[PDB]
Amino acid sequence: QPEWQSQYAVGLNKLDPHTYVWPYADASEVEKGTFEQSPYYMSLNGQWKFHWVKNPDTRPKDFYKPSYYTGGWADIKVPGNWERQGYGTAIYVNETYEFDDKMFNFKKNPPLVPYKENEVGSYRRTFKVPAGWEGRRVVLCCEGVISFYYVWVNGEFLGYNQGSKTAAEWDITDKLTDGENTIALEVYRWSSGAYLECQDMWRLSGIERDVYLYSTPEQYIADYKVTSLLEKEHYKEGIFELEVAVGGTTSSIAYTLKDASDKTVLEGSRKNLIVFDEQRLPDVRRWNAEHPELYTLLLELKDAGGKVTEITGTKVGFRTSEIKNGRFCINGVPVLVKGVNRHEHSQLGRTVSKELMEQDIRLMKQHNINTVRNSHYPAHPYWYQLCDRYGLYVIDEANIESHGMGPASLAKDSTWLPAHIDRTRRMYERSKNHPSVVIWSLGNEAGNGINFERTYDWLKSVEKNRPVQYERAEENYNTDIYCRMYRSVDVIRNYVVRKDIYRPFILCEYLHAMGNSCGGMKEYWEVFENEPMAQGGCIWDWVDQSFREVDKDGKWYWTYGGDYGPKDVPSFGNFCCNGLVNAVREPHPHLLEVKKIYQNIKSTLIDKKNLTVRVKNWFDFSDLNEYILHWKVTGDDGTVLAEGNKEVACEPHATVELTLGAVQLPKTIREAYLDLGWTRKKSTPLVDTAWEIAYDQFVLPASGKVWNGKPSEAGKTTFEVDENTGALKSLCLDGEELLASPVTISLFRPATDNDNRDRMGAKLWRKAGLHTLTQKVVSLKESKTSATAQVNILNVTGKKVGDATLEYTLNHNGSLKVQTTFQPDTTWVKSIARLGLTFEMNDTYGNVTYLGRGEHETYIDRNQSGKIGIYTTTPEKMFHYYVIPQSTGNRTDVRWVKLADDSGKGCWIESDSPFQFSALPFSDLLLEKALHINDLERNGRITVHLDAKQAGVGTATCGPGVLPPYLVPLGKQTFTFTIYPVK
Amino acid sequence: QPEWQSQYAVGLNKLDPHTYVWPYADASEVEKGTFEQSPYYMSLNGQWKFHWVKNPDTRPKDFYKPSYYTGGWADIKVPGNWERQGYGTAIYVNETYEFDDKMFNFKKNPPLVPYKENEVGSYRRTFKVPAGWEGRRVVLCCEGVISFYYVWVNGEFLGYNQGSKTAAEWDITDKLTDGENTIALEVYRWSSGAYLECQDMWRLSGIERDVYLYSTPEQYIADYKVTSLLEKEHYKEGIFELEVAVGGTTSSIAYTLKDASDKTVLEGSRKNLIVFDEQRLPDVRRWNAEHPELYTLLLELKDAGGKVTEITGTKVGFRTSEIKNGRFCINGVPVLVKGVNRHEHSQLGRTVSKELMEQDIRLMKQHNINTVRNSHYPAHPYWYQLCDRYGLYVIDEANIESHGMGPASLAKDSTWLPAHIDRTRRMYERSKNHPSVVIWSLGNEAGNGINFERTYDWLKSVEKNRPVQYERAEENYNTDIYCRMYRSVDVIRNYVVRKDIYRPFILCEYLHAMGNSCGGMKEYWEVFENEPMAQGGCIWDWVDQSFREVDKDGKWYWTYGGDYGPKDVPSFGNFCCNGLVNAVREPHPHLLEVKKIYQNIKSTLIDKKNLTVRVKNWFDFSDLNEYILHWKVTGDDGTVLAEGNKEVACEPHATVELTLGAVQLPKTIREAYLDLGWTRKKSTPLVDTAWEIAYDQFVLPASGKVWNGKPSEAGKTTFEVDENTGALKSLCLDGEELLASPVTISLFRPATDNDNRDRMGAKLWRKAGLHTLTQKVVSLKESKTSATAQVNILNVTGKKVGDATLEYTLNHNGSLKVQTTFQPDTTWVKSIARLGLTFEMNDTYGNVTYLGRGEHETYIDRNQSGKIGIYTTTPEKMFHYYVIPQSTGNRTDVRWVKLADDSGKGCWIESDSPFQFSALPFSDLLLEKALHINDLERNGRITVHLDAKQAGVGTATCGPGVLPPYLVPLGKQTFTFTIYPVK
Ligand SMILES: [K+]
Ligand SMILES: [K+]
Repeated sequence: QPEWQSQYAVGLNKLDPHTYVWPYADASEVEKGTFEQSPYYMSLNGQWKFHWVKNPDTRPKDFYKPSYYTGGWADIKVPGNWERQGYGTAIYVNETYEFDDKMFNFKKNPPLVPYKENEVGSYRRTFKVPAGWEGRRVVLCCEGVISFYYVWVNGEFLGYNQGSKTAAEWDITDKLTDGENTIALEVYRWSSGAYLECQDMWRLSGIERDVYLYSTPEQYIADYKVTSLLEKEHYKEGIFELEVAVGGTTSSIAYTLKDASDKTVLEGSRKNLIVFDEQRLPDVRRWNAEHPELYTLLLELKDAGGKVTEITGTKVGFRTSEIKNGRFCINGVPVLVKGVNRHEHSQLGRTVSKELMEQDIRLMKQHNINTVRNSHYPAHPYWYQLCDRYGLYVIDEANIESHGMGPASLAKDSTWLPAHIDRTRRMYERSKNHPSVVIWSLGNEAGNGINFERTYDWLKSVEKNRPVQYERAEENYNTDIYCRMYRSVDVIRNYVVRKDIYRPFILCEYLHAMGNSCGGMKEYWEVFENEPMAQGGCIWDWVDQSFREVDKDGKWYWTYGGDYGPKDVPSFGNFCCNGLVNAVREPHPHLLEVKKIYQNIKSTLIDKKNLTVRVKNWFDFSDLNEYILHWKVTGDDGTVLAEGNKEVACEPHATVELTLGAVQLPKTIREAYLDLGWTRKKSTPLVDTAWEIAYDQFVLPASGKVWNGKPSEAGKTTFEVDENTGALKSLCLDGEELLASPVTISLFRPATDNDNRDRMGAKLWRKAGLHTLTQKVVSLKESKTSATAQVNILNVTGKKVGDATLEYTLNHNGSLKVQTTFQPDTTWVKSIARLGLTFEMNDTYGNVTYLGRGEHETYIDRNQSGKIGIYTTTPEKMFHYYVIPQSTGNRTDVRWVKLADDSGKGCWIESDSPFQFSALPFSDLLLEKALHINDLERNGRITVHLDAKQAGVGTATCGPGVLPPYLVPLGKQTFTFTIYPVK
Repeated sequence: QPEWQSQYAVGLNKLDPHTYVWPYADASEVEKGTFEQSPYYMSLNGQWKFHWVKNPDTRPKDFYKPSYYTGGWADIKVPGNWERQGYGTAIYVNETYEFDDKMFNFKKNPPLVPYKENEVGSYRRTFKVPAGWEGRRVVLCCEGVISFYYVWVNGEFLGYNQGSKTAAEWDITDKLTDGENTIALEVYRWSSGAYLECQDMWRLSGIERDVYLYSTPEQYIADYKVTSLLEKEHYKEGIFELEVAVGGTTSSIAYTLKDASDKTVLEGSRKNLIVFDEQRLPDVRRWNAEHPELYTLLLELKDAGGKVTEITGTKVGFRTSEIKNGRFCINGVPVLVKGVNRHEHSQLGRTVSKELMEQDIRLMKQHNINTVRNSHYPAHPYWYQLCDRYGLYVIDEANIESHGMGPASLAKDSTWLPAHIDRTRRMYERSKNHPSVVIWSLGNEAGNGINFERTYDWLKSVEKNRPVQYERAEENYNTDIYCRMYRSVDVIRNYVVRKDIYRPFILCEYLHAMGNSCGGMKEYWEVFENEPMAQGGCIWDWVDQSFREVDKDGKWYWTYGGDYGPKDVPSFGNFCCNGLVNAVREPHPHLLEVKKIYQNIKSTLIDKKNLTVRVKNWFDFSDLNEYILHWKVTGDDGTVLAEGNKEVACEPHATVELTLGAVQLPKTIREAYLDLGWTRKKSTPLVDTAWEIAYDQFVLPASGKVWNGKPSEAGKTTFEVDENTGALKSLCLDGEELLASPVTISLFRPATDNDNRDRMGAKLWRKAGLHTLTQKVVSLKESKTSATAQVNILNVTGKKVGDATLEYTLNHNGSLKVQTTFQPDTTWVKSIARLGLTFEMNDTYGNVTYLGRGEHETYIDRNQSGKIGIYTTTPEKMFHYYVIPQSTGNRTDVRWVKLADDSGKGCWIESDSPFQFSALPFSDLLLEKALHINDLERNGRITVHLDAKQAGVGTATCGPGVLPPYLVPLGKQTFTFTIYPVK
């Protein structure tokens, strides 16, 4: 019955969507984009009277009349979802509608949403019109509100809106009065629009973005279209065109384009839809992600007497974006799209501050991302100004996702066209003059059909200079870019070798970054970096969508689906957390991998004797003469043998060779590493000149027989093997025990999020009972200084998981060799997570030192990043707080590892080749069992894992699982570890 | 054992307490006091790593070493008590120590606080030294932290501090390094200092005020003493003296005193404790609360080459403060101290923003308060800058209150002298140059003894130009002002008529403003305004100390003692809420009374025929020629008969007569009101020219027989009396019922907070069972159009509370007269709350209109404020949300009241003299029962009360209960109401 139950009720009395035309005070203000400090702007953000009900019948219907008294109401902060200020229920669900549930007495039935279970938040505040605004036109702007609202000013109805992610505006000039004014919005949690707002995110309510007033003369700048292109022959001369829509009602409109040095470079004047003259800048400064060169465009209306009545403006970037000869190109250069999807998220909900937005782009740039896709809705206006300013390509996207709904698709019901086209026009209008926006996207998981054909058609008709994509379009005409998402390496290869294609393969979403993830990233990039027509894609995604809480003991933790509300509250668990960073922008390990693979200066060692390196310049518009190579050779002892700085010139996409020189490795050193690091000669305000923007390490075998790390005999070793399990049950040094538990064979790791979906993952492990192993002795032979045990490896059901031979040999050294031979019964063991030994030490042994890949967590299918070296750390520092606790803390390519107390007591452990290890504060049982961070408890011991083999992590939570070279072999295998007690 | 278990461990390595000597960039910065934007200042506020334990043994001891890893810790906002960010437990107790309780396994035992139950919050963050600070001296400043902390920088111990309300500072210059610095504070909830921090407030923890760094040259301004007095002969020539302490190590120190027009008026130069020359300003601009005239003092160190190396400064106010001929005088004029006590409080705890502080002083000034007492601790530095700027006298007070502890007093244990004198020096040093500070106070509920004798002695030795008071001193020498608090009108009169006294009586705390309160305020002021030597006092207090929460249905409410923690958590209930405003600075009714009695222009009607008024000018330094009188005569119909503006000259403290002129009242009008209102000719930035700063109304009897409000016969009335109760059980108008319940006699009101302590209050009422009354018919006589019932009034125990005669008479009018005669059995009924009728109407009758004192809640002993007039309102608007729900909504001096639906249906009710009424959304049972606002539920009806008599509210929660003229008489009484149905 009411408006928010209709898919047509998308607005009433709003202004036509347009570009932001904030009136500024001063051309100098226009260059800074500093419009909020304008005398013609007034925020309505702040504290507002607020009221909440479940059931629109029980609401205070008359709260919008100035006479209705709201003094006994609470305040609520605006902007900010009300779920994060103590009201109602935050719900996370995924491919479903949270309201399509029994808790709400409703089955989904578009365009209808629940009625009696629907929620109303009534907002009201008062305000004074600034004195200086006398006789001016005043516009009310609400930057975004979810889901549907009525709005009143002074008790006069303005109208209503659906569409939560772009501004709605009303001209409220004739509704204002003297003295105290009031403003009211009545906000519904659900309307028909929610069916198009079924994004993979928190389902939240209320006023999400700024609410404000701005004021213009009776005659104003209503809109304007900026064209700043390059000629398509050499891409060197700028093309400048400008149209200005003047609204209302002798006078002139004039523009001035100025360069970074405030010098005027183009300028026009006319005495309503004014079309200025086409103009040309030769040898113009061009815009792109690496050199975001900008101009400032000032637009002024003038009195019949030549006085300035209004000034507005925007940054201008001369640049082109196109699909050329089937490849996506910026300024005539086909580029690799190294990007990420970004959702808007903070502890306040959908509401993101300027500092958090700046944090976002600062970290992105620091980790070699060059493009961002706006996860299924346009973003806060300020995000685009950041991208123009610091250089990111934006793939902007209409707020349209009806995942919850083939033949019943909302893409094919023409009665939803008005909603679709409204959402699309609004996305286009507000951002059309940003150079940072390179691609328009039509929506997300909303199906294909006539609605997206009209959307595509319309968009193409007004936009000639940006590609338009749509992922659900697949190969149909209505998409300019083949977006297909989460495809496997093979599927990309099936595509690019076809001869009847004309569109680049660019992954809209790929490499699902959920929990301990982003395995197989190297393999994707071997393809992109070699296929002229798979140009990369956008990682899913940037930031975990989580909320930090604190339990009754002061233990903090991350929340996700099911965590707020009653017991059977709709919920898709932790699947909203998929980020390269945690919710407060602290990076996850896998993000360091992304910085490594996304780097723009890649190198190989081409000649070991001269140390000659081939350097490939993956930049699109930067010469390597902007950077400085630092190189150095270092021995396993941590002694720099040769170091230098170097300066190479090399053009984008070109390669270049560089000889470093032979370097004499001593005979006492066992191996050496050649490290290459690159930094910039000039800072940006985001990256200083000490920040390592690309690196590479290469292993140099040397002649030493022993690790300069090997300790010397440190007293008298004893040990004991268990009659029953065959496990090493004791190891002393002059009587002092070193083990807090026996050494046994482990085959299992507490599931990562991926492990839980992986075809070869924890589903198999837990079902074979690998997380519950015991050893039984079949035969045990002992001498004074050695032992050989043949054991059965059983799960808790008693089933034999495999056969093993455990060989303990005390060396004349005092070191103990442990050589293990294991073979799983591959008749019913289809997978193992790892192959190695595990044991506990008392938690005083927290000084961990190792020679291995570091300083951060790496896995065999995620370890291009990091550098082999000597590193100091602790089990507390190694444990990474993934939203659900899972395996963490792995080190790869390990030569040796030490665990010691501060007193110096401990052991130094080596193998016969590079191994993997971890050492964590929490046991495996506990870590597997914990569902939230605060569930973790310490038991006085650390758990050490020594692995000959452990699986990669892959990305199975969505898309490819661990690739085959990274699975753990099931053949008979033998691996050995040698423990050297120390003092 | 550890430092915080000792009362001597008050600091280590701190700088000597001093005045704030922030280095500014610019003399222009110095005038604005804008030091936070200085290049030599850097905030450390923001997000910090945080960790919390119960039990100092279980804490992360090494968190202060740069090597200790805190990446898996949460963040916490600084500043702000941690209890308000999800940690530990907020506790409110009063004259007790929260730790002296069984929950904490501890009995109070100074100087020891609990050990295993004590709480540790470890805070750490990193920071970069600004580049420009190379070679500069750097100071760390923590403006306040509760209770005891250790602090480290870069792993170097700085020292520790006790004393939560003034800054601690360390010179950290040699502890800084290149790159990332770290800072650590380890904060304890309790130390020995807590025994002196037993204020009536929330017991809270952590970093409460700003933490920051400032930077000076090796040679700096360490301190300085400003003297700006007036000659004690005419108080017209300014006396200026300045001492500057220069620390560290050719150079000159120079000052310039400048007036509001940046013109230099005094200035010196010298080539370390520099004493400048005594100087004199004739006809200087003088400082006081009404005209806070200021000068700006700039102090500059200069190079041997005359270059500026450091600039600092402060505002200067030429003014004197003294006890002259036994009276407190500002600038030779004895003033009335109209003030309030202020605690620091927001939703963050003890932490108060600039906007909230400005809100505080803005409302205070708007309600004619001229002085503020700092409730038992010095305040945030910025508070003093507000008082200098806008004009408030400050009574500043050392952070010393050991209420929890006669002969065992901490005032008499000399081992606590170091704590006492430390707390006192610190209060003195930081504020000595503020003109707004007029009185120093020694502490609060801490007893008298040798410690306060040394404190008093010391203070007197360094301070010659401000009185020093101490409330627990009583009449002993160590107090310059007789502060005795909460004394009755009589006790003040016993004092001021003594001839052996030499000290003014100034109430340190009086008129406890808890719940529905501030009764008897007129009577206090009749005394102050007539006793040259009782000069007023400070209301307790300014702001409720409450926290707003939201329950599971979106119902907000205020919290108080017992509301956080387990069940038997220490608690003194709602006694922390005693304010003239609620916690978010919305005023309580009683605050409008304070504006009325504190007003500075008081008037009486001296001649009714000419309308001649006597005007008394209670200002101390303002002529009435700064104001504008608006006057007007108005008839009970709401028709202005005469109005005008007037301009009078009258000197402070002098009186003046003013004839308004005779005015002809029509013969149709029954009474007229003469309203006088005053406004200022010139705005301050706090009070515009439309704000009514003082008013007065006078009643003018006229000849009309009827209220121009009386309706005309509106159809056919019927009614019904109950066979059993004698109650009016029905009243219809053409068949339509008007009552939702019977009309019965009420004697009780849901207890106010005062009612619950009052000698004549709810203790008596509830014990006589007055809240549970029934009527039983003794005899009932009926005719067609009238009824007479003799009833017994019984409590629920069946005991006869009194006898009543109920007389119902239907008038030829259709109006029903109800005449009630009641007499309580004064053998065991010692008190009644009111005498009147009560009944319910369905809640559609929400349109209330009345001719009475309004627009706000008044009681017979709190009704000097407001104006009789015609007012529109609703039961929802009438209900005031006192922290615990209690009686509210009373109107006094009522001629008639109407209750109608929007359709216009209802009744118009009059009496035979002024009565009282209320009409509320919640029943009395429910209102009495509710302990928190969200407990209140609506039942579909409003409760109307028509009172012939109701008690005052008094101030018994602390101090005098309802005064005798305001008690409800227990004699036989007869009162009548006439109900006129309307359509
Ligand atoms: K887990
Ligand atoms: K109550």
